[PDB]
Amino acid sequence: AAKVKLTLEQAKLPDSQIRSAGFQDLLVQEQTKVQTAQTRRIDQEILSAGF
Amino acid sequence: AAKVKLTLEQAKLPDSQIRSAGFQDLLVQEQTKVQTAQTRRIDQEILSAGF
Repeated sequence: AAKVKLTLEQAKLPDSQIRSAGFQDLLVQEQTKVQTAQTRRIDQEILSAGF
Repeated sequence: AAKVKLTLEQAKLPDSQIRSAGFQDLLVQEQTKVQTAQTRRIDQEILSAGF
């Protein structure tokens, strides 16, 4: 029965919690980082052209 | 039955969630980083030529 409770808790919390949190965080951070990288590339190109 | 629920949750969340999120994030970040590296190389070459 103790082992059963181990299984119950591990199934309930870890899988779904990690899925939701990791998916949302990774997607948002990846989109923001891609946009920031594009903006930095544009700014570096502008500075190089001015130079 | 508890073990069954463990299996169900682990299969449903982890595989598909990791697949989608990692694929999208890695592809976007890699493309942005490649573009930024190319732009930085161009800017460094311009600065070196000016020097």
